[PDB]
Amino acid sequence: RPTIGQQMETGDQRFGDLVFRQLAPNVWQHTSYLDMPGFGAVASNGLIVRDGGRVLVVDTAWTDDQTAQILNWIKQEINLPVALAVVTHAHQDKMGGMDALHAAGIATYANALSNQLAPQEGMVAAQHSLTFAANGWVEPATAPNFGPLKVFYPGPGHTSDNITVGIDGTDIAFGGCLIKDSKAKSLGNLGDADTEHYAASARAFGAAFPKASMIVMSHSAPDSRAAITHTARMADKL
Ligand SMILES: [Cl-]
Repeated sequence: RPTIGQQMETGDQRFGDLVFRQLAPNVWQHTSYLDMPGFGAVASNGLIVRDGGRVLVVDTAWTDDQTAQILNWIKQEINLPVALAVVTHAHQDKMGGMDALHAAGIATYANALSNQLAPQEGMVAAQHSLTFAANGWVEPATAPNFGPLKVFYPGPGHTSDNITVGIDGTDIAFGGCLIKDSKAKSLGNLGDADTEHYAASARAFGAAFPKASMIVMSHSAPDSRAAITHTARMADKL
């Protein structure tokens, strides 16, 4: 029962300290929890995607141990190797578990800028850097064999390095901490945010994946495209 993050609902599978929810035949959401100190549990979500005989991960859990539990769940439930992981910015809820991925021999990718900020944010950098074009699309040579993951840098928003990921062959796109749900009362932690550019960045994410109907985000259950539009409206007020 987290203080922040979606509550458990029908069909959620508890596995150790984590929760897994199937979103599509080949896509699952992973959820892990961190107690912030007298405030209670904060849930954070990422994705697991099956692509033929391999698995792709978006975001770590908060900690190495939680991330190792995600790999255990994949081993038990899917029993295919993880080819790579993409982390969406250099903060604990998205990159806290890097060491567990590396110990497992999984290739890790992040925005070059995330890797550059990682030491200052108390994170371990990914082993490979993604770079982006002037319109935000990933340079394909930096994202080799990404299968259905379509990586897009929408512009500075929640952080300057935040990236997003569409799942090709599905109607799902992942906004990470940039996007908050359609009924959110705030944009969350704006401590590292670009308030000037936030609204345009949120709308750019919506425009990059214009037919994604299921929007997955770090701290709420998957939502409609109203998550994008509501996030942008909140950001318009900054
Ligand atoms: Cl944050």
